[PDB]
Amino acid sequence: HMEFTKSVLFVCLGNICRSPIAEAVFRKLVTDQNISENWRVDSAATSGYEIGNPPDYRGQSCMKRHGIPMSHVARQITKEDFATFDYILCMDESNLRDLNRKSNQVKTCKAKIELLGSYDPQKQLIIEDPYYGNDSDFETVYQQCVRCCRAFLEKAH
Ligand SMILES: O=P(O)(O)Cc1ccccc1
Repeated sequence: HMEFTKSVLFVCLGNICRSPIAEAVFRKLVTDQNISENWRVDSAATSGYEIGNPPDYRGQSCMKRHGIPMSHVARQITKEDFATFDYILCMDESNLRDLNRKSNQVKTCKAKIELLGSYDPQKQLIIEDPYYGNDSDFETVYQQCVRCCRAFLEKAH
């Protein structure tokens, strides 16, 4: 059609709390703006710990509260992910180091690997792991993902 593709992979250690939240925050954003067709959106785990697992039910509750339904099956990052993705946006410092290790074990890294939290207007660098936190901690994570994802959509680093 002469009437009128980009990719982002959100990453944390397990792929059950934070990255699934970001992913569904970003998908909604592109979906509301009619541009989901132009975006490839996904999330993944540096580790194998959670493979096959749905998102954390505490984080799923936070998302239901905010209208945003999460359907994601935990998977571990692959070599292809680095070759196929434009951005790989991770939560914490230990994610980023682990991603960098991974990035030197592949031929082609098309991906910019970075902190999701480096798009924050409120300047909160790290999105911290709520695995041992509570619903306040999950709500804080969600809010951070909205800010960072909105800015990142606005225009990418
Ligand atoms: O999915 P996140 O946010 O990295 C937390 C997590 C969950 C399970 C195992 C390791 C880490």
